[PDB]
Amino acid sequence: SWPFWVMHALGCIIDNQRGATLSSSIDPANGIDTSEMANFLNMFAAVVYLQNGGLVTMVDVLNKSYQLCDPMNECTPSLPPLLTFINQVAQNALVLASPVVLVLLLSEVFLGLLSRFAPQMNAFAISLTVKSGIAVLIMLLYFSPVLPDNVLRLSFQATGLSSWFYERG
Amino acid sequence: SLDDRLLQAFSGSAIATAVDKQTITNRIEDPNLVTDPKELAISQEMISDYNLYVSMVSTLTRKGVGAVETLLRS
Amino acid sequence: LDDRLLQAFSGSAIATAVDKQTITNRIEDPNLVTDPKELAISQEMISDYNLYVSMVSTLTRKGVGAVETLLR
Amino acid sequence: LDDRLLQAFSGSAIATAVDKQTITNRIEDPNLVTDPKELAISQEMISDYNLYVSMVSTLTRKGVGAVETLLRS
Amino acid sequence: DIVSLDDRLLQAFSGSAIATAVDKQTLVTDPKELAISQEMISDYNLYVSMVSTLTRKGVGAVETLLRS
Amino acid sequence: DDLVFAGNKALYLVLILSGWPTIVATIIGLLVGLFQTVTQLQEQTLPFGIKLLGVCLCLFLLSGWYGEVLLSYGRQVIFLALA
Amino acid sequence: DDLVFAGNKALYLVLILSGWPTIVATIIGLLVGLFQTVTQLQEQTLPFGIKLLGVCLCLFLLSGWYGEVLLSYGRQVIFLALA
Amino acid sequence: DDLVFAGNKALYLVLILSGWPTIVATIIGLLVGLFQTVTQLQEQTLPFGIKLLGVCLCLFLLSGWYGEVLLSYGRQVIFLALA
Amino acid sequence: DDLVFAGNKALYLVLILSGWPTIVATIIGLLVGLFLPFGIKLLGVCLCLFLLSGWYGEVLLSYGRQVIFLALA
Amino acid sequence: GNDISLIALLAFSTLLPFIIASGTCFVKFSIVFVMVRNALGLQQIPSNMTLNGVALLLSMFVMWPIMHDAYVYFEFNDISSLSKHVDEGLDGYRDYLIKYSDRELVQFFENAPSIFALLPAYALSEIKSAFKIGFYLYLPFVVVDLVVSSVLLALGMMMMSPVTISTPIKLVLFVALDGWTLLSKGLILQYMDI
Amino acid sequence: GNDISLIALLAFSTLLPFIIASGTCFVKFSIVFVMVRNALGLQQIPSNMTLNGVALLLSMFVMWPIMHDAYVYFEDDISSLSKHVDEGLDGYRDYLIKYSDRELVQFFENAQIEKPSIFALLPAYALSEIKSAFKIGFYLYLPFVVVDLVVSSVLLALGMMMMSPVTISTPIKLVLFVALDGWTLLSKGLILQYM
Amino acid sequence: GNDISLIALLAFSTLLPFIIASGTCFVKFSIVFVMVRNALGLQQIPSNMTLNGVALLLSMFVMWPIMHDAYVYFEDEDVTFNDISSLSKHVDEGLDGYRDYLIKYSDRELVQFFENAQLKPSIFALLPAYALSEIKSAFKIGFYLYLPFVVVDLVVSSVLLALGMMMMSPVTISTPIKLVLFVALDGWTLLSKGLILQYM
Amino acid sequence: ALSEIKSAFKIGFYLYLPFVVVDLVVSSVLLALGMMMMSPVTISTPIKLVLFVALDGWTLLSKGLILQYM
Repeated sequence: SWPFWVMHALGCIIDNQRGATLSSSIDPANGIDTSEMANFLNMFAAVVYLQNGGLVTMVDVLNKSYQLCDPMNECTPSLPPLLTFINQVAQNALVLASPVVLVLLLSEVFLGLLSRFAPQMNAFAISLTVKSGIAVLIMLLYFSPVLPDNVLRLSFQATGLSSWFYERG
Repeated sequence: SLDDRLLQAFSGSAIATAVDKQTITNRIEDPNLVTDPKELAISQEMISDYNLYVSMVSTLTRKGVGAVETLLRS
Repeated sequence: LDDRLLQAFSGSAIATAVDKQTITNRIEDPNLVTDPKELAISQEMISDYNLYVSMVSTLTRKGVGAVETLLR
Repeated sequence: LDDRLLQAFSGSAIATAVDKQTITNRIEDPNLVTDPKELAISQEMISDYNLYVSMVSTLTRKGVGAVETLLRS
Repeated sequence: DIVSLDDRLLQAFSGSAIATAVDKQTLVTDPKELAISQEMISDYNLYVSMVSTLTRKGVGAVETLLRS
Repeated sequence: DDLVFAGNKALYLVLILSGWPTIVATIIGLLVGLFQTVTQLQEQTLPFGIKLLGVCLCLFLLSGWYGEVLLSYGRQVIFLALA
Repeated sequence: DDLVFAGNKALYLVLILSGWPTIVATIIGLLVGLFQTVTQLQEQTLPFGIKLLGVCLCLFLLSGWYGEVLLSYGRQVIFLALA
Repeated sequence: DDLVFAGNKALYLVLILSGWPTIVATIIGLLVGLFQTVTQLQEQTLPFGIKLLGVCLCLFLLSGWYGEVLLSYGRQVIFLALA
Repeated sequence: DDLVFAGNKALYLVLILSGWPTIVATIIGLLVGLFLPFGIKLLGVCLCLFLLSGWYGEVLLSYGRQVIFLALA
Repeated sequence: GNDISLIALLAFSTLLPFIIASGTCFVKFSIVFVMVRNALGLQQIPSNMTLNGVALLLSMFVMWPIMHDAYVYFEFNDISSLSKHVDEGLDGYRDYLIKYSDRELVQFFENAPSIFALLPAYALSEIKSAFKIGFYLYLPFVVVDLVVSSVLLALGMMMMSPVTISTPIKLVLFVALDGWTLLSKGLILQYMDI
Repeated sequence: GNDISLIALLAFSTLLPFIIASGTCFVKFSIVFVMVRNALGLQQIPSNMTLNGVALLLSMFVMWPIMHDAYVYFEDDISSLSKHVDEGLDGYRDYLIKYSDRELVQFFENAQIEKPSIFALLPAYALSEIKSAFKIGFYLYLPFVVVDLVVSSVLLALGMMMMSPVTISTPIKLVLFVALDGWTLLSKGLILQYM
Repeated sequence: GNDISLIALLAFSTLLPFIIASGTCFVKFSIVFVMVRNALGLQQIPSNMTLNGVALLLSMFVMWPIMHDAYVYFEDEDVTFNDISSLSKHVDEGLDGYRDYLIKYSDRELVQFFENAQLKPSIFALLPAYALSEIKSAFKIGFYLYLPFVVVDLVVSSVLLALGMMMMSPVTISTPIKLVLFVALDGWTLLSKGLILQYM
Repeated sequence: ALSEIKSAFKIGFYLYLPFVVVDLVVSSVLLALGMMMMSPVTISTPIKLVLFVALDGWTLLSKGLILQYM
């Protein structure tokens, strides 16, 4: 699932930085109940993976697992790599989303200093109306180059079974 | 109509079955009817026909309430 | 009502136990199991017991199932 | 509680082991297979064993049944 | 003592014995061996019927802890 | 391929349809902000009352076109899925 | 057709029924706000308090009219759907 | 009818219960807005301090009267609905 | 009834525990108003939050225990 | 005892949980208790296992007198007489549905009184009444939510959300009224006619 | 056993989860734990399987003495049996009477010295326990509502009117409750009401 | 084999998801993660399915050896029994493998109180006496992880007031800084190691 | 089985794709007015139905699906 989990969390960052998660999350939700970008990008990344024939790779790791590992040899996960797993998923998503966050902060600072020069001009709403445009324009400009990441960079492969698992644990 | 079809069907059928077994019991308690092949031959027909009637009406009533469970529980 | 439930239950249990015993006593008495006319009376008692207890079981359990249903 | 549940388990785990064996030894011994009195008595033991285990199974399922709807809601 | 109460009181299926039986196998033989077959025919039909269920329980228990 | 193309258009449509209502909402916001700094008044209902009219008004005038965009895209994607 | 009329009228009512209370809150804020530009005293609570009184009086006097309007539209759409 | 009274009575209670604290805060704010010109020394946080003790002090004193009113309206509506 | 006592005390608590900061924040505001900069103002604000962490602790845990005691018995 | 009478006796015991869900006042009680929970803003507690339980027990008192009148009665040997005899039994229940249903609905259903026309007309009559009660239950608390919001804006707390402090006020008010004792009494009085 | 004795035993063992959820203290225990979670403002911690797990255990310690004392009595004409059966419930009936509201019992008894009837006690008990849980919860909110208002005064004394406080009071709410050993006090106290 | 030894198999696997929810360390690990997510601002990052997944895997390392040991104990054929009481004590000797684990973390005064209330150590007193301590331990361990994020918010909010930049909302700015500061330092590894090391 | 599932999932995507627009657009417009507390699902639901009814709906799919095997 790793290639999908990365693309999903990528969405949740954008929805917050752009729009709303309730400041106190008393509701707690905001946006849609699985905010709609993070559901859209999750679906999109899956359909492309199947088309590249990835489905044959998913079944391939299963058969190999049974040959490198089998129940009467008490196969077991490697503890050392499992401890690092959560950072890898977070790090991959954090870097890919970066191009869209930075412009949002810079734009809020642009308006922020303006409320020195026109002080009763409302700081908040004039940024809140605007952000939902700047987020979409900048995503469209990078929508094409996101696809190559799903196919090759993030896709798991049967070669990894040598290090994540060990027998007689 | 619809509300009374159940009374007509229930009431009309109850009287028809009640009298049929009654006409069977007393058919097996008459010296002329229990000891004559012409009387035993008919009794073999009579007793079986009653058996089928109750079996069909009982079955179909259960399917009636079964559809009402299905459409309402699911 | 609880005042009536104890009454409905009590009568049921006693009336059934008496019947079970009666049949048993008809089987051990040699004058009854050996007499064809006494057997015909016994055949009826055996059947009547079966059908009564079966009806109580069914109707009781469907009364419990009506309560289960409405709570879930 | 637990010290009481352990007593219930062990007492029944042994009574069934002994009762099941008693039925077997009555069926392999010829003087007990072919005598009507001993046949009459074996008919009782078989049915009583069957009922006893069926009842324990039911009542146990209900115990781990009431826990499902209360914990998981 | 009544009977030899021992560790045979603490298992459901005697898997070490059943394995012993299924290596015996590579027409009928009647009635002696036809009787013994009644055990090996049933004991294997019941063992499978349990294994099909413990996996469904065990998978479902993992899924219950993840749903929340 | 027919997936990346169809995916691009979904993001493209969002920017198009919502563009005008967000733009007009933005301009109206700045105007009230400028008019306030011109004087000593300080009010927060004023920007909302002015923007409410503008946002509802532009959608109302545009409502006829939105259906043209969506009804064509819906047929386009259904053909690719089943062709 | 029956779809456009109902969809168009929906937006119309939102603009009318929400219009009155937002205007009075706006008008009151400006007039009380200007006074705060006149007097040397500045306080956020003054305009906020006064607005509530005017808004509540508005809801009281119009409470009855708001009822008829919502019922008329509620009835009309039920007939349009079932006919 | 019964509904209009209960529906109208609700909005009235909101003004009665919320009125006092908005007044107490305002009346204190006017003193600070004025005193900023008498002492001619200023720090913008001054009003947030003093106004707080007015409101809290009034609530403690009125905590009793606030209860009796809600307990009467609560019972009244229950009787009207179920009757 | 206890509901009235436990309720009145809460309002009394806020008046005191919230009163002290605003009076001293006023006087300190006046004196400094009448009379690296970030580094100094940083120490000045953080300084009073450390000091008051303790005196507030002794109070609140005395009130929290008492309302629990009232509630359960 | 007869087979056909028994079949009709077994079948009614299958359909019980549906008739009690539509044909009996249980619908008012179940709805009212859930609306109480929603007005307080509580989301899991008390459980639907409890509310659907207590509502069921209270409704039992109201219906028991109706079932016993059919219990004490046999509920005679001809189609016309048998129909009259069987029909005369249900009439003890007909007098109930007709007292809590609107004439105009029944009349429409009488043209496609009959029992089948009374069942659906009765259901819609009890449901609309339940919402008529719920509405009144929200009024005493919504004013509390507005009052809390109103005062905080005096303090300048633009965005301290209310719920962290208003929720306990809702509980004291409901408890101080002994709500459950008033609601459970008034609901039965509508039917028991004590 | 006896044929009709099975039917009574089997029906009862089916309805266990409803009787415990309505008539037993499990009602009081289950609510109080959820109110503590919400007073802290936690959304998911601890899981409903955790809290419901505890309420179901602590309740067993309280109820077991009743079931054990009852079993020994059943192991030990129509008019004689009914009177014999009722004495077995008296051990349970007493428990409900202790807590159930005295007037509701009479009010429901009239709808159905007189010894109360269980069917009158059940609804009178269920409704009376709920009220007591809402009452306890109210007391558990007051110590934190003081915390929440106090923090706001600090931010306002520093002018940070759009520094929404909740991030800052959430960890204070935890320090307070663990420094109060709440989970221990509630568990010891809540049981002593039934001893 | 033995029928009562069969019923216990099916009951156990039916209760297993509720036992793991109280009598196992899964309780502590999963809780700490959700609080750390909660304090980082963004919500459902990682997804709930991540957190409850790793907590489930990491916990098996600690419990699975104990379970395996319990079954291997009963398999010894060399034991013999002569009475009902002799069997009860023999069974109890097996559970000591698990009891010893609960006794370590559960507090003495809770167990002693329940062991008295139980009348009119026992596992039924060690389950609730354990569940309450593993909960409590998490609110302590977590509170220390809120301190640095509070500092970050106060600093930037004060910086904003030094620039004289009023009514900007100090959340857009600080949310991303918390993640970068925490993710760039591999916080999730240091956190996970600190948990396993208490029990392994 | 795996092959039909893969293809079925592709068809599902194109049918979802037109409704995403309605959700993202309605959500953006709400923030324009500052109604950050409103929940779009309550508003965007009727818009989805209107679009589906204006298209040929299920008649398009049922024909298209059969034609792949007829």
